[PDB]
Amino acid sequence: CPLMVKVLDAVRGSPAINVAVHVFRKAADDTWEPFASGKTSESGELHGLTTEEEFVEGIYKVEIDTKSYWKALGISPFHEHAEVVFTANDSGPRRYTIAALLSPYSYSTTAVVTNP
Amino acid sequence: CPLMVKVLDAVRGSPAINVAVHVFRKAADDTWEPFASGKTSESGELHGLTTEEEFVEGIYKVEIDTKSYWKALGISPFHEHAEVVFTANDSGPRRYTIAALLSPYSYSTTAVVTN
Amino acid sequence: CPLMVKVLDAVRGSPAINVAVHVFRKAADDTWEPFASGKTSESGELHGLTTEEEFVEGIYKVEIDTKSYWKALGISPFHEHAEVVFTANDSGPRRYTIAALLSPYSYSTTAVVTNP
Amino acid sequence: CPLMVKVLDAVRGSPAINVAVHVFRKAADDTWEPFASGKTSESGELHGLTTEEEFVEGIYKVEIDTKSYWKALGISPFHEHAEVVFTANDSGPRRYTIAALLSPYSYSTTAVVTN
Ligand SMILES: O=c1c(O[C@@H]2O[C@H](CO)[C@H](O)[C@H](O)[C@H]2O)c(-c2ccc(O)c(O)c2)oc2cc(O)cc(O)c12
Repeated sequence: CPLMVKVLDAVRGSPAINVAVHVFRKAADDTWEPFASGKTSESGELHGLTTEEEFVEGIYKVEIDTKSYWKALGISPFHEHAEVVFTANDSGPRRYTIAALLSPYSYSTTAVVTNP
Repeated sequence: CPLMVKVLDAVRGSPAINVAVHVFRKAADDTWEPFASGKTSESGELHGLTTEEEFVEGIYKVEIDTKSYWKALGISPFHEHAEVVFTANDSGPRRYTIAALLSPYSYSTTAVVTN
Repeated sequence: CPLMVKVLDAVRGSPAINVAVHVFRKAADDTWEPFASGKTSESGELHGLTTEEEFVEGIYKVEIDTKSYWKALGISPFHEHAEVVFTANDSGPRRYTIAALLSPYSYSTTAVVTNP
Repeated sequence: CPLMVKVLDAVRGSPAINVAVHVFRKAADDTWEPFASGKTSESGELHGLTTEEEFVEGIYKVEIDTKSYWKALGISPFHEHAEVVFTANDSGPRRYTIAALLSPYSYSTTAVVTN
């Protein structure tokens, strides 16, 4: 898969399961066009968002619904979401893993980029 | 100062100086309206963004221009910017510090909410 | 594997390859006894450190040689190592993944604990 | 103050108050000799650990007693403590801030080295 998202919970030491993820691509007219969406699995992973053919050069936004995640565990968290915005495929096709580590008042995000 | 931003550089172990920071407030039509902005100081800090009077409950976005920071250092970065989006709530403490720790391919953001 | 270590580099957006890892177990006499060691793979992962039979209850120390990693990329980093110290298997056998995200002046560590 | 420690709690969005902190210096026999210690303040900070005079080049360990902090809050933690191990170098800036961001199953530590 050229785009994978992996979400972990820093409070429980576990994958963050059933987290909603929305991917957008910046259009010709400079607005955020829907691109792909899905929910993390029991492993905290979301695969199958796109293909190398559909995943062209552009600016992409990955929006992870962290607030719904925490509310369902009884936690009122600080952030509305974790958003990752990046230029993709500008030097040709790459594989991108977007990792997010969640706490109620903090998150970190990291990208692992590989060249197939 | 109800809203402060602090930016650190995890590569140099230093404040992140002269980083542009834009704050937006979400309007009734769900667009982002410019609210406040500035550049981080030599201490990596930005204060004086707003007043108790104007910082009412609502949804706010803090955009940190990380890509320009890394480009100035000659380091290829991943993100276009770091965005922090949150609801300001009068039930909680009165002072919000948005801290960001920057690396070229990773950032972390934490909220410290006191008084 | 009941104990796995995964090391990422936050400067390059890549696995941290060939990182030395040393695991110790706190002995009867309260010193750190060598337990296992290895080097991360091209995926930044170290598997095969131990077995469920050898990996008994105890206090374990995972020591990741981050300073040698950065020096070989031409970086003089802040830390000597990243050390993760934890009680394991106290409520029965678990699977532990110790993840470390490295920057020259910062690191984070996270544990993912699963119950087989 | 050449050495300061700052601890934040990522679950509550607050300073981590009354956290024990022990600093050690590595001796010639490669054992850790007690150097300085204290409890974090209401601001999550510990200053006055050492003086410019006594903080000479060497290898130092800062141990943060995270497990007692989480136990006091009724939250099951993973780590026994967070350890930060580093060489103090006179070629670099003169002020070391060791920052730690705590979650029950994760911590991050950053060094901010200034002046
Ligand atoms: O280092 C960190 C830090 O403290 C810094 O200490 C240095 C002194 O030299 C700086 O220059 C600067 O003054 C100050 O920001 C704070 C912080 C403390 C108190 C607050 O109220 C607050 O909102 C944030 O949060 C962090 C969060 C991370 O995820 C990673 C970090 O490394 C830090």
